[PDB]
Amino acid sequence: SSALGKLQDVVNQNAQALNTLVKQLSSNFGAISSVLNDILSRLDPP
Amino acid sequence: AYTNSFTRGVYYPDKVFRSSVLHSTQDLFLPFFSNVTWFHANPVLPFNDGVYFASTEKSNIIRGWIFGTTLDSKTQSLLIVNNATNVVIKVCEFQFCNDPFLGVMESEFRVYSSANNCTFEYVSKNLREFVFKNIDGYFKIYSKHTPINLVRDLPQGFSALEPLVDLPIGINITRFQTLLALHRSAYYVGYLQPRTFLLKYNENGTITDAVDCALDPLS
Amino acid sequence: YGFQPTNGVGYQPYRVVVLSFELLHAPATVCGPKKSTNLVKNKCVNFNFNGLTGTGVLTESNKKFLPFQQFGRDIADTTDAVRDPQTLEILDITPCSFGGVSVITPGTNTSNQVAVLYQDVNCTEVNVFQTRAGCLIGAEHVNNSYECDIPIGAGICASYQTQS
Amino acid sequence: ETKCTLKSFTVEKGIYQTSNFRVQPTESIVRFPNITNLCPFGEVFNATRFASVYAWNRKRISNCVADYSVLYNSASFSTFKCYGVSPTKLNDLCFTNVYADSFVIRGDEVRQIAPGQTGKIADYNYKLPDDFTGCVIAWNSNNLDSKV
Amino acid sequence: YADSFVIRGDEVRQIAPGQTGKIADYNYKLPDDFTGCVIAWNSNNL
Ligand SMILES: *[C@@H]1O[C@H](CO)[C@@H](O[C@@H]2O[C@H](CO)[C@@H](O)[C@H](O)[C@H]2NC(C)=O)[C@H](O)[C@H]1NC(C)=O
Ligand SMILES: *[C@@H]1O[C@H](CO)[C@@H](O[C@@H]2O[C@H](CO)[C@@H](O)[C@H](O)[C@H]2NC(C)=O)[C@H](O)[C@H]1NC(C)=O
Ligand SMILES: *[C@@H]1O[C@H](CO)[C@@H](O)[C@H](O)[C@H]1NC(C)=O
Ligand SMILES: *[C@@H]1O[C@H](CO)[C@@H](O)[C@H](O)[C@H]1NC(C)=O
Ligand SMILES: *[C@@H]1O[C@H](CO)[C@@H](O)[C@H](O)[C@H]1NC(C)=O
Ligand SMILES: *[C@@H]1O[C@H](CO)[C@@H](O)[C@H](O)[C@H]1NC(C)=O
Ligand SMILES: *[C@@H]1O[C@H](CO)[C@@H](O)[C@H](O)[C@H]1NC(C)=O
Ligand SMILES: *[C@@H]1O[C@H](CO)[C@@H](O)[C@H](O)[C@H]1NC(C)=O
Ligand SMILES: *[C@@H]1O[C@H](CO)[C@@H](O)[C@H](O)[C@H]1NC(C)=O
Ligand SMILES: *[C@@H]1O[C@H](CO)[C@@H](O)[C@H](O)[C@H]1NC(C)=O
Repeated sequence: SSALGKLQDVVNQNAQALNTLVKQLSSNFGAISSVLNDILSRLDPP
Repeated sequence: AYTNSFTRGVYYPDKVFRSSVLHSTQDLFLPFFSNVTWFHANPVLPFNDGVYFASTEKSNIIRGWIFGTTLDSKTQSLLIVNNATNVVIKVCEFQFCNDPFLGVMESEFRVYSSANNCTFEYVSKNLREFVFKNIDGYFKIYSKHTPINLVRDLPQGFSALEPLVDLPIGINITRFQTLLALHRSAYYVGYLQPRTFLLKYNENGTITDAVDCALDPLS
Repeated sequence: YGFQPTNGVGYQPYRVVVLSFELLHAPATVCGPKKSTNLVKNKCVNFNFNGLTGTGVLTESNKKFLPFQQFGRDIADTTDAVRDPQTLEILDITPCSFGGVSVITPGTNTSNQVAVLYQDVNCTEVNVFQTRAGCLIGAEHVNNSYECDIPIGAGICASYQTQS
Repeated sequence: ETKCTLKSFTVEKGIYQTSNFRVQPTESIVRFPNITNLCPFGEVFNATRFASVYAWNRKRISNCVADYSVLYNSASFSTFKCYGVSPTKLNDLCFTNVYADSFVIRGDEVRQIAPGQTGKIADYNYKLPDDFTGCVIAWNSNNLDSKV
Repeated sequence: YADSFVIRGDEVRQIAPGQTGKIADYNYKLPDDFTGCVIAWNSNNL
């Protein structure tokens, strides 16, 4: 009422991984943008 | 004289609202605990990357700035003025007095002597901070007006600066000045560098605190 | 010019105007005319506010931006609010419902009947029974409790009794 | 669907994820700022005092909302010629400045006005460049500007 | 398939897999998934 770190750590690890997964949807990896509606708007299909 | 900012010159770096979070940015800021010039009452200064600019009074001695590369003809410059009426932004090629000012009868404006080729017009104690920057042909201006309970010394505290005017003034910039209302009847200048900060956002979406991440090991 | 109303064709005053455009430096353009289009509400749409482009359902909100703030975003940096540039009202953005579909089979060697679960979807957006695992169609909700046979989730199971 | 995703004509009891599901957008909407600056264009449109040909005017045009789409569909003039892009491609752009010069000439000489021309209004009194963007509009005003 | 015709001497680069042009956008198109040869030879002597 005034220690559950082993239970807190497995929650934290899973959340830290799920956030890293979503934060990768905003990297270019060597492209002009991160949005498909921006490559499909200033580039021809080829 | 020189003085020490404490935590001053923080502006909202985008239009994005944020609720209770801690957001990290890379931008041009005025580093914490910096070496800011002191001026009393003035000369041609550099620009080189943005400018912080505070000022203190109850009367209005500070009556705008003038910008540019040569502050004359043969190249274009900006001019931001305020008589007792209201602000007058203007962009022509000018001929500026090497010591330009305005009087206080109450007749004034010995500022320039030329207004050629104008490419943009516009017409219409206290602590008044301003951040001026110039990127991709846009000249951005952030500002804030806080009330001091002193008259003319730089205080301590935190207060984020909100974006104001903005246009395609462009006009390459390398130098700037100030304008003062004479006697006939205190201001500082910081510079901005690329830093990384950690801004704390309130639940209404205002920046209440910050961390400069290159001050010391704790930061 | 010697003008008179009885002059021949071509000898008439013709008022002239020419246009001459500027496209050197600076990108601060005022543009011409846009073209709004009112605004629905509570439907999956393709929206576009000033260049903010996405799809979802727009509702009215209880946020309060700052006069210069134009849209909001949350942790993980997804846009979850917006300001529309004519009413000056802020709107919540919610993704348009999606999920998985599972079929509950009592075994093809026993029957050809199936039930279908739409995972974490409210039943309105698809006899019909609402669980916490989603919306379940094609299974009757009895009141007795047996051992678990096929796990549905959140405490619910399904089974082929008697025939249904 | 189960038999397809399991690749088998027999299936055993269980629960099987077979596909996904999602709601489709009903329509599309667009929002944009009003105008705040209807911009000026009447001073030169409706009746007004014009100038001579060497006293041709000039105008620095500041921000504002265009409306050419109306002058394009107007077509109540003898002349609507843009050497440059079509005005269909014009009402959707963002420039820095447009310039407006105004004067009155006779009707039997308006074809002296093209970027690269000749004659005393091309040689003297006015001058175009050879490469051109803008548009030229002219209309007779004999009803009002000629008199007995 | 032998497609045989005559063009202006400029838009010979308009017969190619994947492109934009007044000849390619209105009078003749090849898919981006093209597989075959293109032969061109001059003709004002015929
Ligand atoms: C855009 O224009 C419309 C009118 O064309 C404005 O609508 C008015 O908005 C005020 C609220 O400030 C209402 O009290 C009026 O009843 C509205 N009138 C009409 C006719 O709709 C709107 O405010 C304008 N917005 C901007 C940003 O310019
Ligand atoms: C220029 O101004 C005149 C006068 O204000 C406008 O003429 C009006 O046109 C409408 C529709 O044709 C008529 O119903 C009115 O009777 C006209 N006015 C008068 C006083 O009779 C004209 O529309 C204006 N031009 C433009 C392009 O707006
Ligand atoms: C600011 O820099 C000048 C440069 O000589 C130095 O003399 C002065 O002590 C510095 N001020 C502070 C507060 O460090
Ligand atoms: C204030 O200064 C501007 C600068 O041009 C001027 O246009 C304006 O007329 C001045 N105010 C008054 C009242 O004259
Ligand atoms: C700028 O002014 C000078 C002198 O008044 C003039 O020679 C020059 O043509 C002007 N610039 C333009 C683009 O007309
Ligand atoms: C500003 O000055 C630099 C000098 O290095 C010059 O190269 C540049 O073109 C100028 N800016 C513009 C917009 O011309
Ligand atoms: C602003 O924030 C304060 C404290 O964080 C809160 O009490 C208030 O409700 C918020 N909204 C206002 C003042 O409109
Ligand atoms: C499956 O069907 C076969 C053929 O009818 C039968 O022999 C077998 O018992 C069935 N399996 C069961 C009922 O578990
Ligand atoms: C499903 O939609 C209904 C209809 O508005 C609503 O009342 C209910 O709260 C929603 N959720 C559940 C679990 O029924
Ligand atoms: C199940 O039992 C509850 C008792 O609270 C009753 O209200 C409900 O109608 C019953 N449902 C069926 C299908 O018998």
